[PDB]
Amino acid sequence: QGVNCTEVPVAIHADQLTPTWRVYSTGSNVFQTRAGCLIGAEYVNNSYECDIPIGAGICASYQTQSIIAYTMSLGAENSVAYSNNS
Amino acid sequence: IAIPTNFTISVTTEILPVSMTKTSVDCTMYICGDSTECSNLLLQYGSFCTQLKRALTGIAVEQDKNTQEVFAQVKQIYKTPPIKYFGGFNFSQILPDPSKPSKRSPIEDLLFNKVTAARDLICAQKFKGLTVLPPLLTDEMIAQYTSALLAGTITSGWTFGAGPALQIPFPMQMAYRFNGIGVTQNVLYENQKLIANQFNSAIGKIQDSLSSTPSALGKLQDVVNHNAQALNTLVKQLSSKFGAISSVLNDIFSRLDPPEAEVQIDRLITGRLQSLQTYVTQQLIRAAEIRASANLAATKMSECVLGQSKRVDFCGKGYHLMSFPQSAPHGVVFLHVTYVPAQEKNFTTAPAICHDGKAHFPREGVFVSNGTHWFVTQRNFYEPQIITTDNTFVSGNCDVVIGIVNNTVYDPLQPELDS
Amino acid sequence: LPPLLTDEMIAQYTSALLAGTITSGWTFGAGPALQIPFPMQMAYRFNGIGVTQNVLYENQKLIANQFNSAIGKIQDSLSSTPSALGKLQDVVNHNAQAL
Amino acid sequence: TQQLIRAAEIRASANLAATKMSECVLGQSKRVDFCGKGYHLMSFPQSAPH
Amino acid sequence: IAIPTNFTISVTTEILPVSMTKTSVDCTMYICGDSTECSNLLLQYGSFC
Ligand SMILES: *[C@@H]1O[C@H](CO)[C@@H](O[C@@H]2O[C@H](CO)[C@@H](O)[C@H](O)[C@H]2NC(C)=O)[C@H](O)[C@H]1NC(C)=O
Ligand SMILES: *[C@@H]1O[C@H](CO)[C@@H](O[C@@H]2O[C@H](CO)[C@@H](O)[C@H](O)[C@H]2NC(C)=O)[C@H](O)[C@H]1NC(C)=O
Ligand SMILES: *[C@@H]1O[C@H](CO)[C@@H](O[C@@H]2O[C@H](CO)[C@@H](O)[C@H](O)[C@H]2NC(C)=O)[C@H](O)[C@H]1NC(C)=O
Ligand SMILES: *[C@@H]1O[C@H](CO)[C@@H](O[C@@H]2O[C@H](CO)[C@@H](O)[C@H](O)[C@H]2NC(C)=O)[C@H](O)[C@H]1NC(C)=O
Ligand SMILES: *[C@@H]1O[C@H](CO)[C@@H](O[C@@H]2O[C@H](CO)[C@@H](O)[C@H](O)[C@H]2NC(C)=O)[C@H](O)[C@H]1NC(C)=O
Ligand SMILES: *[C@@H]1O[C@H](CO)[C@@H](O[C@@H]2O[C@H](CO)[C@@H](O)[C@H](O)[C@H]2NC(C)=O)[C@H](O)[C@H]1NC(C)=O
Ligand SMILES: *[C@@H]1O[C@H](CO)[C@@H](O[C@@H]2O[C@H](CO)[C@@H](O)[C@H](O)[C@H]2NC(C)=O)[C@H](O)[C@H]1NC(C)=O
Ligand SMILES: *[C@@H]1O[C@H](CO)[C@@H](O)[C@H](O)[C@H]1NC(C)=O
Repeated sequence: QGVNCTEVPVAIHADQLTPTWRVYSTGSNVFQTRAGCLIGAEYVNNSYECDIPIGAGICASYQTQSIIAYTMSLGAENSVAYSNNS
Repeated sequence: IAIPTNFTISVTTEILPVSMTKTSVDCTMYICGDSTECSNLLLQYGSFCTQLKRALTGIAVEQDKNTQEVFAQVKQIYKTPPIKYFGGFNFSQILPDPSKPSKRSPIEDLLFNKVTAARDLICAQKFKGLTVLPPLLTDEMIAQYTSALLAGTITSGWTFGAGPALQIPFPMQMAYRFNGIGVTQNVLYENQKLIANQFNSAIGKIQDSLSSTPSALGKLQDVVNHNAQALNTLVKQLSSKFGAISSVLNDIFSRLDPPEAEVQIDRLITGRLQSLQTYVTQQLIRAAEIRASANLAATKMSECVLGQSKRVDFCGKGYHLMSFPQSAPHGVVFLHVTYVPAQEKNFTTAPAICHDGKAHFPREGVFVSNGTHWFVTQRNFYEPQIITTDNTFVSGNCDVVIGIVNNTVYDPLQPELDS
Repeated sequence: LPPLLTDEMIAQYTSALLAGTITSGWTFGAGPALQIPFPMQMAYRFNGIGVTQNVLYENQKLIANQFNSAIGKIQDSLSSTPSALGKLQDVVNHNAQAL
Repeated sequence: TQQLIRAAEIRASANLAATKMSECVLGQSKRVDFCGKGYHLMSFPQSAPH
Repeated sequence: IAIPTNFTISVTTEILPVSMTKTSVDCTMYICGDSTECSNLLLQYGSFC
């Protein structure tokens, strides 16, 4: 949360407070959101209803099977055939 | 009796806060700072800050719930027709503007503008373990929801709030709403231009009033202010000694022996923990207040925007006609359109009419006299008519009603039969 | 600290509300106050609940009598019982206990 | 803290009182059991200590 | 079906609290009273008041 993740711990033997469960950065779909940096989720261009809220309009889900991140959809488009004699 | 002879279309505003700022606290960094040896003593106090994290997470989830329950009341995203003719009503001041990149209305932009190299305050607070979490819904999404609600209420009336959206011309919808407050349809159909002009002028006056005055949104601004101050105080509490020799623990540790350093660090830790607990309690109380306000806003969205309300003074001052929503930073603004009587006149009135030994009462209106002659009119608008058997009903004789008067009730059948 | 509004001002506000509702019905709550005879507005209110107007006009005196009696009974409920105003007393007692 | 909680409760009660003043005194209400038991006709306000 | 043939006019009462007592507290008078050195020591405790 709130990390540019260009400063994410590359790590050698011990330079991170988390108890040394380093997750691979380059090869595990690092993504940058306004809520921070997400590791282990693939960003897709589709849009579904929110499943797990990440933040700033970004949600995550388990689909395909892997974890994906996307922008939530507010609903299905609809247009009313307005006229002034109908 | 006094009967109005004219009317006015009024537009008023109501501002309601919806959501609060979501904050997060790093307990170890706030209390012991960067010194890795102070944190060892913190473990001897139990699970003191897991409760803090739990409460703050609950508040953060509740804020998103508030926003969702206020603004996400539409199943589909309705789109306004490309042609913006609605019988003379303009609506251009509340519809989204496509030229601007924000896709916001001329009034939403003003609202967002109104509500608000040395280290910034945000960075200074962040360097001590206090952070702000972004909301789930962005401003663009809330603007989209508001636009969908506006398009639905302009194209379908109140039908889209109870099922499938059914199209209806705007003049006919306004006639329905006039019928809803006890005024006949021909009153609107014979004054369409005047009513449209009055509505447009009122919308322009809302424009000018919101643009000129700068203290109208103090309800929302307070919500912002009460947050910032609450954080600032916390930071200031880091500069108090709480009875110790100094407020810097590195100096204490590099200065003297553990036997007294224990007491110094203990009193510092107790003071910091007390400050954090007080902050959390105040946050919980303020969250309850915000939740009540958001519930009221959701009820008003359901009952004033998605329908026509008969409750007095719930959706403005006067007889409610309709309502339009707009989004504002951390809140919502309702524009209420209401009907106000004007230009009343004096008349003499009677409760019943005596004719042929029978008492007649008006079916819908009231009996009035201009000085020599008697008519029957609707209650909210002066429109005299000849008293016939088609707008009256008979009950009993004239010996029971107090105040009955003598007049003639015209039978439409006799002239047609004799001709 | 003393409240901003005194009891006389609140009594004035209540008297204004009562006078408006007695002389004008519900019109003063939505715009200009329009006068109407009290019997006619009572007939309007009877129409509001689904009863025809004549039912009032043919039973006026009796209805009035009933109303009067009811008001009198209310007074007895405030001159025989000592637990009707318990909520305000509870507020006062809670403040005093905290202090 | 206790004073703040009590103030919140009092504010809720005052909001209800304002709504009842608006809807039962300034108009005729169709809501069931909001302005008494039975079919509401009218309402009259009186002031009391607090 | 059952249909009424008469009616009754009923008057009932409802009591609602509106306001609360407004109180103010003097810190140093409650905590320290008339002792100056207690006030000097309390001036170091922050901005609780
Ligand atoms: C009924 O609807 C039609 C269809 O929109 C209206 O025709 C429009 O009239 C305006 C008048 O300035 C034109 O600018 C539009 O270009 C017309 N529409 C199209 C598709 O060309 C018609 O005016 C409406 N009826 C009334 C009485 O206004
Ligand atoms: C009802 O009020 C409207 C104004 O709200 C009156 O319309 C005005 O009429 C005068 C004519 O003397 C014009 O000079 C004004 O420009 C009109 N105003 C607007 C806004 O159009 C209307 O005449 C009134 N009706 C009655 C019966 O008195
Ligand atoms: C609807 O309202 C807009 C805005 O008030 C009107 O646009 C104005 O039109 C006049 C005359 O052409 C111009 O002098 C103003 O500069 C315009 N203002 C803006 C903000 O564009 C518009 O004429 C009104 N009517 C319609 C049919 O759109
Ligand atoms: C209806 O009649 C009443 C009664 O005359 C009018 O009220 C009077 O208004 C004048 C102002 O010109 C006052 O000087 C009188 O004192 C009022 N009388 C009372 C008894 O208060 C009222 O103005 C009339 N309304 C209209 C629209 O003509
Ligand atoms: C009250 O209404 C009556 C009915 O309209 C008015 O009487 C009419 O007055 C005009 C004006 O000269 C005459 O042309 C009509 O022939 C009259 N009608 C009838 C049926 O005779 C009356 O003027 C109005 N005003 C008063 C004070 O009575
Ligand atoms: C309305 O008309 C009736 C009769 O059409 C009037 O009743 C008459 O009142 C006079 C009083 O001077 C009696 O002498 C008559 O015997 C009554 N008529 C009948 C048929 O009994 C009544 O007075 C009229 N109302 C008003 C206000 O003048
Ligand atoms: C409806 O009820 C009222 C009372 O609630 C009845 O009025 C009473 O009638 C008797 C006999 O005439 C009198 O002794 C009482 O004094 C009346 N009561 C009041 C308060 O005036 C009325 O008669 C009933 N209606 C019917 C049709 O029986
Ligand atoms: C995050 O890192 C990228 C890449 O170095 C940089 O361009 C960007 O300015 C940083 N900050 C944000 C908020 O994206």
